[PDB]
Amino acid sequence: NKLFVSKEHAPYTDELEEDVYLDPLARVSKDKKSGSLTFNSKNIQSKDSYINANTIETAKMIENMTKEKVSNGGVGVDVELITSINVENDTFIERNFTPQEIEYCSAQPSVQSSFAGTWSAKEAVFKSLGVALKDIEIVRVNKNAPAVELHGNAKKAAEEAGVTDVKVSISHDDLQAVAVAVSTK
Amino acid sequence: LRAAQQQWGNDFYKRDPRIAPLRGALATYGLTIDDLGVASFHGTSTKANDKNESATINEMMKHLGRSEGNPVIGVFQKFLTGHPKGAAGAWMMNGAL
Amino acid sequence: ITLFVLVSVVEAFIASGITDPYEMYKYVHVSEVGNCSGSGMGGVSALRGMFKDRFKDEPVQNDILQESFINTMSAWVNMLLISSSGPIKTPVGACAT
Amino acid sequence: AMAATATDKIGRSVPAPGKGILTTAREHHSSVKYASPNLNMKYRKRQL
Amino acid sequence: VTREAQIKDWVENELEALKLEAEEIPSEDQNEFLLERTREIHNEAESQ
Repeated sequence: NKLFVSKEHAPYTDELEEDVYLDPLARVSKDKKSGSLTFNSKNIQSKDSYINANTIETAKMIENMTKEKVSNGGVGVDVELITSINVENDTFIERNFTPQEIEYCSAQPSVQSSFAGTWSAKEAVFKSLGVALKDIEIVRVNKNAPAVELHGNAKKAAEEAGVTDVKVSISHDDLQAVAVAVSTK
Repeated sequence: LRAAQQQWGNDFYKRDPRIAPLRGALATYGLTIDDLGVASFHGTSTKANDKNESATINEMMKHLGRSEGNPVIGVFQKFLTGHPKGAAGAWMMNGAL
Repeated sequence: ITLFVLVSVVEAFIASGITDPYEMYKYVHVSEVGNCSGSGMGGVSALRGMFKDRFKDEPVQNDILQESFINTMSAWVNMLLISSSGPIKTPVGACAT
Repeated sequence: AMAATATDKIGRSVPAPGKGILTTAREHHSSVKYASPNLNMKYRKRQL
Repeated sequence: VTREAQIKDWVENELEALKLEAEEIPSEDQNEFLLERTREIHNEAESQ
């Protein structure tokens, strides 16, 4: 006879009420002691609520694109809205991605976001060289910086411009994939 | 065109947690929080009401960085009309206009 | 009537797999949970209290009037269960409420 | 320019006014070192 | 799909414009500036 359980307390204390009302990003969390869902002062007007992992990654990527951080080399920036990637489109996936890239992206939690991350990397590299994207392979290891490897006509095109190294950074989330490629001679 | 005007003109702040609904509403016309000159208060002449309402308006203004020295001017129409329950806001809105 | 609502609301939350309504506040702001439910006639037993029982000098709780209001059922829901600061738009639409 | 409604919180006093309408001023202030271009009508007009 | 191509371009342009703006920001304050402005571009891309 307890389907209905009246709340004794709001999820906030009287002291936090106004703070909760005034922060649109305030969320409850499990209180370790009570086990109940409450607002904790640490999650009210907290930077972590607003500045997420994708924001931190993307800001770092374009911080490593400022003239003082790195200059004297081809810089390519690509963004892909992940909704643009049809992972069922076997034609587009087989044409533009290597079996290693397809295996890596398929194994990730969001396949679509990972493919968008890889497509954005390939297109950012192509823009950095300045000359199908299967020629440009992105080798991705978990919590490690991705590596660029030029195989077919992309390798020849890089040799023409005297490109020694190509490095790429990738951020991707539920909305967009951003890739910054720096090609150095 | 209307959707673009809605995105940039009317609804630019709806997805922006750094813009309060109150601030966005005024910023649509190029007004700031300092341009809210008058607050028509519910102002019912009850102990609880008039304090809570003042505290609420005051907290809204503080949170949105209303300039020190720029209080909203309170209007309390019910001194004259009394409290007509459901019509209360409508008389206040007419006053406001 | 308020007891029918309180039961229906908890049961609707159970049918949504939400057994603690405060779980909503892991996902949304307290401003973002609304109640738009209504009634055609509201707390008609409370109306009887104030129009008939009071006239016959029968014992009637001093705050009977508040329990009559069509929006009081939603207030109790918020006060007992939900604790939102979201919209509250109580329609009255007779048979189409 | 704006109209909003707001309930309050857990309680036992139907007549008691509350502070829920304070939510109309809600604004996240963790990161406010720089002005948002979104608040600048010239920026918005350029985008349009 | 045509509009999504335009939004992708809009984000590329805003990131390029943001990099140029960030070059004129002193190096210690550049992190906070890019965090605020990057989160804002994300909001505007989602809205679009």
